[PDB]
Amino acid sequence: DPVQRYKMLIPQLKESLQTLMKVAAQNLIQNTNIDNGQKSSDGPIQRFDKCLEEFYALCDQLELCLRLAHECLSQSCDSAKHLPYPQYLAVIKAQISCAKDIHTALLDCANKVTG
Amino acid sequence: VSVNLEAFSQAISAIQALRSSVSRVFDCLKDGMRNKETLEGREKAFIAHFQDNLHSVNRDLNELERLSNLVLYSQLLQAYKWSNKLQYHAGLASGLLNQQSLKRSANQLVLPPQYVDDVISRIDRMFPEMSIHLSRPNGTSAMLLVTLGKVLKVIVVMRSLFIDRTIVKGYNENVYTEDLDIWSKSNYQVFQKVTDHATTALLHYQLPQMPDVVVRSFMTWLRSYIKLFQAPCQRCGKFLQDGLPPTWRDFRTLEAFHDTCRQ
Amino acid sequence: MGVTCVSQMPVAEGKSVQQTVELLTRKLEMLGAEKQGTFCVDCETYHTKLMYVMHNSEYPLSCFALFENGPCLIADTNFDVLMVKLKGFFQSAKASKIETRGTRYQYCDFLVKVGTVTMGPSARGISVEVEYGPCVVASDCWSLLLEFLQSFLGSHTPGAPAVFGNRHDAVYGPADTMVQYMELFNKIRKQQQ
Amino acid sequence: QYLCQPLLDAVLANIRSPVFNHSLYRTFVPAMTAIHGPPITSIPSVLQGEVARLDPKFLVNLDPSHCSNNGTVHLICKLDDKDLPSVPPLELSVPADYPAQSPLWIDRQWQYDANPFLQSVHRCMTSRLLQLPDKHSVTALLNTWAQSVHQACLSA
Amino acid sequence: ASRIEDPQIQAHWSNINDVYESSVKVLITSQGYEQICKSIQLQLNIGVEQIRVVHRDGRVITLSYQEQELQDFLLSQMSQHQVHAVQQLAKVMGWQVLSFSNHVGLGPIESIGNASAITVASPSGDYAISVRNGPESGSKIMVQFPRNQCKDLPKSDVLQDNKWSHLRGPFKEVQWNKMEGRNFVYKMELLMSALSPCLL
Amino acid sequence: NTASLCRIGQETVQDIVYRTMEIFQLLRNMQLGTYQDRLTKLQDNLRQLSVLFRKLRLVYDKCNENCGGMDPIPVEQLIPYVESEERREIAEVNKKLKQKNQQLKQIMDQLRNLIWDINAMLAMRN
Amino acid sequence: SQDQEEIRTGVDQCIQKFLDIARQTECFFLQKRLQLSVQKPEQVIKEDVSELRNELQRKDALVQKHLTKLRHWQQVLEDINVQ
Amino acid sequence: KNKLFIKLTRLPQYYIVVEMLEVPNKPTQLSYKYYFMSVNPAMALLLQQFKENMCAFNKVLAHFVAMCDTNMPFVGLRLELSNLEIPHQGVQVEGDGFSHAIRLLKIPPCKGITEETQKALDRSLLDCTFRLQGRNNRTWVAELVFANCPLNGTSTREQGPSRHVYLTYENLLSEPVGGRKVVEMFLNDWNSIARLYECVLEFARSLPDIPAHLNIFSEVRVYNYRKLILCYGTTKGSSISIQWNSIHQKFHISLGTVGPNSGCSNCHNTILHQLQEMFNKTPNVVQLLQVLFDTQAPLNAINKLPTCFSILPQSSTHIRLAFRNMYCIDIYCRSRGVVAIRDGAYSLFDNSKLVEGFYPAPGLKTFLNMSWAASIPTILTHSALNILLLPSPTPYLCSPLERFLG
Amino acid sequence: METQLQSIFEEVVKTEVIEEAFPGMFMDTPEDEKTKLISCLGAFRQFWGGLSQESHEQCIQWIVKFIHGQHSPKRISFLYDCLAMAVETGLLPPRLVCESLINSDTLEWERTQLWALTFKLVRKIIGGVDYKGVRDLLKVILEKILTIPNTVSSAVVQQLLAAREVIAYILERNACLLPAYFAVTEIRKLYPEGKL
Ligand SMILES: [Zn+2]
Repeated sequence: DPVQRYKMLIPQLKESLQTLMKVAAQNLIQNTNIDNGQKSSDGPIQRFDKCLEEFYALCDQLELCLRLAHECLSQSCDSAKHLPYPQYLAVIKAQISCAKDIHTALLDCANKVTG
Repeated sequence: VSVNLEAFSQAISAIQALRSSVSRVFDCLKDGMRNKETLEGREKAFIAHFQDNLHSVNRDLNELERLSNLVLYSQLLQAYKWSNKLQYHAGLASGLLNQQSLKRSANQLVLPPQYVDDVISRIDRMFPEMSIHLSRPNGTSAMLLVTLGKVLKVIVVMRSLFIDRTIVKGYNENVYTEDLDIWSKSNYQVFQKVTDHATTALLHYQLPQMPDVVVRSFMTWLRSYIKLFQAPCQRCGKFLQDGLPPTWRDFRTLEAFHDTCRQ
Repeated sequence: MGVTCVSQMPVAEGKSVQQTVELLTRKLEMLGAEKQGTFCVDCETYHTKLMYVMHNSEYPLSCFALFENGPCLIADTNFDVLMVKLKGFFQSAKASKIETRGTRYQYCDFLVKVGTVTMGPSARGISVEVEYGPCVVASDCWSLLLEFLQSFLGSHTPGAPAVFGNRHDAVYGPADTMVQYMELFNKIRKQQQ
Repeated sequence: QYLCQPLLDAVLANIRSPVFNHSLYRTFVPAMTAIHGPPITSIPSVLQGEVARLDPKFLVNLDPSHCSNNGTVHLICKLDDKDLPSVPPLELSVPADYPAQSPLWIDRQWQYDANPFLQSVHRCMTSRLLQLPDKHSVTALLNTWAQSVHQACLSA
Repeated sequence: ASRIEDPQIQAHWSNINDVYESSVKVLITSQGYEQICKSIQLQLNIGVEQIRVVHRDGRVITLSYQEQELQDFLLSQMSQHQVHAVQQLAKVMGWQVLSFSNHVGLGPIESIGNASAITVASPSGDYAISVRNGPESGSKIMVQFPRNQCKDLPKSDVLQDNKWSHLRGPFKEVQWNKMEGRNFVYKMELLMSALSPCLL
Repeated sequence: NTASLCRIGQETVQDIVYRTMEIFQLLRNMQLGTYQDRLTKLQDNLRQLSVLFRKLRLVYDKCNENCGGMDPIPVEQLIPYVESEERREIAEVNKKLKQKNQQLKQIMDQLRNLIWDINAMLAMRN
Repeated sequence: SQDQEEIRTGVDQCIQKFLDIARQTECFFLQKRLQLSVQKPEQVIKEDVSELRNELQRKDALVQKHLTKLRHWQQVLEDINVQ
Repeated sequence: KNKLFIKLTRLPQYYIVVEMLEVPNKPTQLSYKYYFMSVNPAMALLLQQFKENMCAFNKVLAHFVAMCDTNMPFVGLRLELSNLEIPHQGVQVEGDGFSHAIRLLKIPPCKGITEETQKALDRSLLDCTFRLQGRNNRTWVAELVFANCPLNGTSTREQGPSRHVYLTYENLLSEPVGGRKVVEMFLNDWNSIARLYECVLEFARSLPDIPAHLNIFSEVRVYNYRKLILCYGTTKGSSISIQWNSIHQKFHISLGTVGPNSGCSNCHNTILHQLQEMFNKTPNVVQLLQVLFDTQAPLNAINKLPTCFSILPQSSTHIRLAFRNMYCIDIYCRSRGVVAIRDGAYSLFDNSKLVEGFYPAPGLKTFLNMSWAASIPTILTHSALNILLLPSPTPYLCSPLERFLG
Repeated sequence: METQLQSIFEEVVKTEVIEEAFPGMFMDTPEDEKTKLISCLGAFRQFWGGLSQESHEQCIQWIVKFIHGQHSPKRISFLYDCLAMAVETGLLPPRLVCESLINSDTLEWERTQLWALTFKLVRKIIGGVDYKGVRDLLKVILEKILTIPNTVSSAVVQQLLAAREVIAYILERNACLLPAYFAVTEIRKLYPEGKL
């Protein structure tokens, strides 16, 4: 699903870049002509601003999908790294808490000795 | 798997690069040409910068397409993150601080044989290619026969949990297998040079207090002599200088060098 | 047992059989190589299938009997005496004996031997063997033998031998050197011209 | 090339238009500033260094006797060491643009003559200048002068 | 060990020997700085007719039964350990090494052993030290005082600015005799502390 | 007196960095009985480290407040360039230690000879 | 307090600063030692006296331990060798 | 025919030839002649006699061998310096007798650097002494000594106007000691030093006129001529580092936390890429200090959210937050301590929903925390942002904002 | 043939590479100026006596472009001493040397040491030219002096003034290198009436 979505958006991102480049070229040519001798048709034109925001929207959607997948994969690998299941989670949280007590003790002592 | 994690992390940067590169193309165009002191120079500078910006957008888009192919409860995650952080931080700190030690003097052995046996067994557990045979023919001083593939047969002479003498021999050669041939030569010049380099490594790997990491590093450096007669010299490129294979491996850098070609 | 390679080097041009060895051996001496004695390899044949018995001088007491693809027996010299005693019972063949006699040159742990398979009374050809006593492992010590050969042999350097055959951690054997010698000998006997 | 080309074509059309920026500016100002938001929140030095980094044997100074403070620098330096102080001036004319036109020593044979040691030092130092590589430096001339004096001390 | 006392000497004979072989472990440290001054160590192999030396830098030397050869070799090794001591001390006191040559070729042609060479700079810029020890002529140390500090250097009119008056200049020599401490390393750190920033 | 207090201050500042290095190594080896031992070791290290701070501070105060009469000469004016009963006690102690060192050298020579003779015999017996 | 590059550069900076200031305090101590040795050549002599006496005491203790071990092994060997 | 060929292993292709000759008057003595040979089927190139001023050491032989081994590596470096049009003095004996050094006079000025900065650099480079050290004699060190340092640091670097930087180069085992890569890397480091001197000169010129908040907010700490470590924060805890990577030809900033009061990170690691690009487009450090001072306060609040909430880093001062995937919100930081929040998924143009969609219904919650009218922004104080984002118990310790979206 | 002269003159003034490492330890005084000049003059005499008349001048153009291609002024003055003794001994006709020296386009006034040494050598060797050659040399020297600006640097003025002594030597009436009417005819052809 996260890999699948990344695949789905990539063709769209290429399409959005193509339109944004083409629309920019049409707008610049019309603006130069208006200034220049050439008088160009009013036409549909299509606004450059709308395309540039669309490209940014697709970029955010892709980054959000990848960031979630990376966070989910990192959490899974860490979970694997660390008889009944309730006692299992109990001893894990107990180890986690005793490490935190050691942390707090070292911190408070090293901060009370000086500074 | 870890390879998937890296591909996702690389991809996240590639999306950020594509967005930044597209913004750069438009942002630079808005500023437009600059005076540049010359007509030719100003035209060239604008074209060169625009083309570099346009190419960067293409390169960044291509990477994203290629990267697609490759790929009470919160406190627990907080503890996991802090454990990883402390591990990395303390590792880096210990490395940086033991690399540069300000200790200048000491003034301001007896060891259990079973402890040495346990250390040797732990070292033999790793490095599956190497096989170490413990034996005590003469006193508590241990003598280790270390077989490295069909390549080497090293004779380490422990006096304690300490390395004192090493004489490597060939695989086809006879260590006499019995009362151990401590005093002999390999009859081949290459293995004699390897004995010299092993004594040099012993004199190099000398930790003051801890007697285990020294043996660990010695065994790791010996294990590098498994690509002998196979990996050429990293200075001259050939296999043979005066009919010798490269018999030297840099400490801190397990590479290959003829001893005439130094470190 | 140290990895070895044997190849035949053609005399070329109008260089006489002996003239070429004289030159090749001087080229080996020009490697800083020092002579370490003399080597004689004398082989006899039997038309039984086909039997081969060869004995390198490097090995003082062994006599090797090789049965083509079949196993090689490394036996003591009394083996030749048993062979002679059987002789009336045994087949004999007709003057197929082949010998290569040449100087041995040592270059820092590599022994190079260049010799002229003199057939019977008339020399024809040349056999080069480079052996590495330190290299117990074989089939991947090929890079070494190849580099050393390109150093002195240059052209006509062999692209390995099949005695290495299938990639394996199997140690090189005195039997393997003898099989190389047997293929080389079959080629001199039949190269003709 | 791919996917960008018309933009490239467009700007390659419209260079050398004087109004050019206006047009770019107009069509690219609002969207960007809407999306990203508001905008942003005497003597050359090489000779001086060469002098500062000499060996304390030499005591180089300027030359106000002939050309002074003009550009190329004439120098009478010295020889002060355990060696010999024969003819300390060795007038050296370092031309402008120092990393070229290697400086030339203005010869003065009037003082180096009427004395065997001085004739020998002159001969050997001249030969040493002949063997010196092209584009030599001032330190090179000073060192070859010193070593030529030393050769005259030992060879004689 | 009895005659030469300045740097150090040590020997740890092996436990098991043979009838045609033996081995020692020679170390040349300093009197006070044992930790940092651990750059030169030897492992002699006393054969039936030859003594084989394996240095820590990967150098194997076959000596003779002639005592003079071994004595000269050990003297040269002590001379080299003397400069290695200064190097390891500069590494610890944070002094920046400017140059280090194990076998220098500039100077007087020396005895049995080739001379050594080191030059370090003070952490706070201006000051710097240089050391040249050899088997025959050794302990030639000279400090590099900064300019505008000696007040005896002849000034020049070409120097018209005060920025050039900060470079390390007159190269004054120091007498290693009539000094404090009891070891080359003791005297070297006392000299380093003397050329340190006065935090008293 | 003061010259020895200065050496004490030197050894304290040379040892505090080693103590911090040992503390770093202990925090590194602490991966998640043995936890109690690691904790009490870290606490003892911290206490001894604070004691070392106090010692170096007090010796600093001592050497700073001492400032004996003989210090008018600033640094760099002391390095020598080119251009009673205490000595008798020193000589007596030197002669004593020389005699003791000669005796200890004789003892070491005898021990080395003994070890070499035992090793040679036990090697040739085989 | 209450990825890899951050901790990397942080430990670099703090460790290098700690090393520099430690080497500076060592330099200050060495300067004080040099001054006290050059201008008060009597406390250093007392230090040498104390060090030599401590060395002599350590040597005496070592030789005593060696003599005890030697007497033990002498008795052990005298016990054996018998028939 | 009685000669010895002593090859130099460190510097190859150089061979000393020591020939022995019989002396006529003494039938029990020998004479030695030393020649310097060189090789390119070995082909000799040039040959030159060199024979001018216990008995088995032959002192002059070892002396000549050591002299050759020490001097010959400098010849290749001199040739390489001459081949790249770098004016350099010849190999000179240093003042401490024994040595060799190649003191450069002028460097090739630069590429891509303004003329006035080139002048400021060329008038500050006092010496560029190169020296050789290291085992096997293949390490080079160049000591550059600059004068008139623009700005000092908190460390003990406020001494006399002479800053000494040591640049070390160790070529590979092959590619002999005298080669092109050493001087190439040296020129690359010089170019990076110049491109950094640009920014340090700009900052030194802008130091007298400061908006008077960044002066107390930020402080310079070290200046090693290849790195700029500025430190900012209320307690001077956070640190930013400026450096020019010649491999990528772009400025590389590295952020860290050095100070005994801070969070778990520099708190700016979520905007590192946009800050990289920002400094790459316009190399000005005062703008960096300003944007950091403006964006630190909202970042301290937006970093403590539970990680549900996802932080999408958009362009600078435009950090995006998204509860789950359905909801979104835009953070527009501005000067004078104000943040404008938006509806998120809403579009700044024709009223259509984005790919995420799911228009956030309430909207007016942001108004009380002071139809489609969530799309227009709503400014705050950074203190109302602290209240809106720091987890308070409920009027489990959740935020106000996540209670709203929940 | 120009390859032959190339090998000759390049082998004259080669520089030693391996010197300045182990300085002055090589057992050999490099040929001082006199022996080097005699050897150079001998080798060039071999090539010159071998050479044909029609080929007499293109080699001289190569010699002067090789001298003007140099950079060290000691090298230039050594080869100019070689050319001076090659003219003085009678080997070279003393008109081709002067013409190819001045008409060489590398001789510009910015090469001030080359300017000074060149016009010093022409002052040495101009006394043997016949008078028509002295007239053409006068014309080309005046046209060379005419390219200097109105203002030049204050250090280069004395080395620039070396052409003035050649001009003063030609227009000197007691030396009588040429009839003075020819001199004023060339001058008034170059500075007509009304021109300073
Ligand atoms: Zn090699």
